[PDB]
Amino acid sequence: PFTDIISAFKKWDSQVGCARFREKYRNGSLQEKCDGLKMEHVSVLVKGWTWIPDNLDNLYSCRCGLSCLWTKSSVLVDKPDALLFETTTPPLQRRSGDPLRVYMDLEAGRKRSGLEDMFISYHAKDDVQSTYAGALFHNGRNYQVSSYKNNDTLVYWSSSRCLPQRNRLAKNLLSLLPHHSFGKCLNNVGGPDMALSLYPECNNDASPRWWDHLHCAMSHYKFVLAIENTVTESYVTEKLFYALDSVSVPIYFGAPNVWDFVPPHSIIDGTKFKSLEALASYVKDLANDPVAYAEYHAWRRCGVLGNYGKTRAVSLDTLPCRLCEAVSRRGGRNA
Amino acid sequence: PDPFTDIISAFKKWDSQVGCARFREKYSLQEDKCDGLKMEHVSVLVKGWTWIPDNLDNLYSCRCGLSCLWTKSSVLVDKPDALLFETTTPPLQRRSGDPLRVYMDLEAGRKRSGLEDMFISYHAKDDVQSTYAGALFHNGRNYQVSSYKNNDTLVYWSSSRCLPQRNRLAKNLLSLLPHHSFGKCLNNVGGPDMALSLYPECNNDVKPRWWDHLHCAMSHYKFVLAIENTVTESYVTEKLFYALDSVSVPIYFGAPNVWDFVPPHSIIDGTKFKSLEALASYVKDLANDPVAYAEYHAWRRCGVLGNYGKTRAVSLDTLPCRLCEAVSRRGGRNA
Ligand SMILES: *[C@@H]1O[C@H](CO)[C@@H](O)[C@H](O)[C@H]1NC(C)=O
Repeated sequence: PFTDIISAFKKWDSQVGCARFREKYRNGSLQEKCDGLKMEHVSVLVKGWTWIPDNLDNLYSCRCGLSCLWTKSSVLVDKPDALLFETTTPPLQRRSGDPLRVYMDLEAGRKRSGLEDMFISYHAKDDVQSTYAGALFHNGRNYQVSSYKNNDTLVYWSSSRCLPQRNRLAKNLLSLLPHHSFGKCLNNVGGPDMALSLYPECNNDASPRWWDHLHCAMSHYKFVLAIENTVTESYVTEKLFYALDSVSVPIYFGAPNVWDFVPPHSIIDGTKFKSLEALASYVKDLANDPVAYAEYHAWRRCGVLGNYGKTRAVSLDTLPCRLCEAVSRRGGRNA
Repeated sequence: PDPFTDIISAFKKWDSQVGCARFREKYSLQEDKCDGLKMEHVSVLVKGWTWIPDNLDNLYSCRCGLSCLWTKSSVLVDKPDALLFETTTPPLQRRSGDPLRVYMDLEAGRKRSGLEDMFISYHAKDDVQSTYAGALFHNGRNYQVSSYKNNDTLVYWSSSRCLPQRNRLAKNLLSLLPHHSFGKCLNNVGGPDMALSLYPECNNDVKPRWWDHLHCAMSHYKFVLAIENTVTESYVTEKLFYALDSVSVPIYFGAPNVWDFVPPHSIIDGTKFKSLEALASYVKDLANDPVAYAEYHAWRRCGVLGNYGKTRAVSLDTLPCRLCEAVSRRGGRNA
């Protein structure tokens, strides 16, 4: 029933070793030359948004000598090459010589507005993909990662939009695993903001906010329960990725193609078990096996990312440049 | 002779009278082959620092299929390939199999510790360059850019570490130009914290920090005075770049090779005038000529960055990837 994560890493190094890991894991769902770029500089004005962060605003330097000015200020860009509308209605029509219309929605469904020339979603088969494996949204958080895992409680969970089926699965699974549930749904920790009470070191000096201490709180738990609000192709949100960011193993119920997005041996796919009891038994055995637990961090410690590298390459953090690149290939205002 | 205040009107007048085509007709940094990469994944642990921000921490996806895990947490990286020390003393010795020792200092002088295997500075001839033209350092700021320039007051300046030569230059120049001086040195606004008194819209809605409103305040002024604390080769700091970020023309006293870093016709180099009175006369004449003033923004509006693109390409924002690539070419721990 270990609590020292670094000791577990060392024991795994002694018994298994990264060389064995690399051989055992030496054996499409993501968007992957400087010949089509018609514009050496592209400007993007974020005209409408609901959540798009200010911390995306920048004059980025992209590949192929492309410059990309992304801003919400019409003074910085008064004649943009493209307008981005995130969950906002684009113009009804586009005449040639008007800026390109870009619509963006990362919620499940790939709901195009029908008034865009380009669509941004989480899916690779749309115009520009933006995955959730990024650091720019919710930037300015607490970055502490605990060196001690909880001895009794193994599972973290937080949900505040209590959906019937998700809550049903959560109740059934959490009845078999000692857990802390900090959200409004199925709370077993008491009040509404107990995460900062148990772990005062996770407080953000700048703030509060629900996300400023999420990673730090998760880092204390060996497992994080991650259940998406919608089961559909390529819809993998921060519920998984933040756990990977916080040295915690996610127990995942979500997109069927999740293994195209995550590193090898990094998550516990709940859909791959015959029963919830078998899942809980596996989790309880992992909580008492430091070597087998550290196998789930060997992807990070040994640098075997598998498909995770490609996933983070097309996240929100790189969205401006790639969007600018596409705008450059289309001629911008001359499309 | 128009003492203009509408910056966009000046932009449109310049567009009609001058145009981007005529502008394009009229007109050291580290640049970069994917085979020397001996490591497909590199980890960097920031072991010592004084100012390096937490929000640089991320698992970056870089060029040539390289992954780069940059963090301050020994839990995220317990066996780093490289240790970074920013203005802190590295280990006295390095044995093979130890992480590479990286020392970093962006202050003028390129002063090393003598105990590093890699040196990061602002200069291109050191191991890895990090210019000041980045957006990540003070990410949490106000992004409003004023559409109105001041009619009477033409120059913004702020300095609070009063250096003799800089203060003499500032006193002589600012006696000839209507100006607002907000720092402790040569204050003419009535005391400290006066910027938020004049421009309440520049408030950052997070705890109030000193840097939250510099760009927004500068956007109200046609010109920003930027005098470096040291005149030396390639030492161009944010005193210039923030003015470029807030649509204000900087009057620059600094590095002799500054024109290798900035866009064409983007700054006023004060050393290129016979006297400070001639400089003040040129600035006063420019403040009443909206077309000639907007020529100084044509670099941004027409997407002609010149050398500015490369400068931003090697700023702090891209430092993790570039450092990781350099470590990968050297073999990391096996050097
Ligand atoms: C301010 O602008 C007004 C209107 O253009 C003008 O009459 C006045 O002379 C200006 N004052 C200064 C100090 O520039």
